Amino acid sequence: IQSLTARAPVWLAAQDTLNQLCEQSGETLASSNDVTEYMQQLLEREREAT
Amino acid sequence: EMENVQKKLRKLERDYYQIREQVVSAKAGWCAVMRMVKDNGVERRLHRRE
Amino acid sequence: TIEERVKKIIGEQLGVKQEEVTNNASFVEDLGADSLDTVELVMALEEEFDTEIPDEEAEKITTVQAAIDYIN
Amino acid sequence: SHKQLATEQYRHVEMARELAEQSGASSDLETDHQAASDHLNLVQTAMRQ
Repeated sequence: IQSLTARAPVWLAAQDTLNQLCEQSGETLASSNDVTEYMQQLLEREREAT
Repeated sequence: EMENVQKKLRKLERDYYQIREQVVSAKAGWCAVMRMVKDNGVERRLHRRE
Repeated sequence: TIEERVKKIIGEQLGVKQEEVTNNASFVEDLGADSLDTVELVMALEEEFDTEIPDEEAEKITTVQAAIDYIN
Repeated sequence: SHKQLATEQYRHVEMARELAEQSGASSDLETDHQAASDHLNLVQTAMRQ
């Protein structure tokens, strides 16, 4: 319980930022690799719009 | 000795009674606030769960 | 009648109106009241009737109807 | 603590009941021992005669 309690607030802050970020986008993220692939799609849209 | 513990039980019972009124009266107001807050504030803006 | 107490208090403790509660439903999941909210509801019922309900009996009120079954 | 106190009171009443019986037995024994002391003195008296 002490370990979990020490860990909790950081995880909660991270989750709030993540939810805000993915909700700001159209697609919902679920993993590190998923975030990376979304990076790549973002780059492609940059270089088309430009 | 045990009759004084009984009388201790009575004193503790009235303390419990006081606490119980506190709890119910508090919820009565929680109800109203969470009714009004549903204008999208509670979603994530006020509920800073960190 | 006297049940007007329960069917009133329940709403005042859960934000729903008097008629919203259905006897078939369950407080734990079908009314939105979590563990803390259900504890508050049962303890408010205890306060209103100036009586006592131990933990074992108190845990048997998950359904809407039970709130009157132990009362009357 | 309420139920413990109720259970401890029930036990206390039971120990109080058995001591009430021993208290009665002690008074009966005191009566028998008074007669016993009298019997010793009666025997000492008979030996002298």
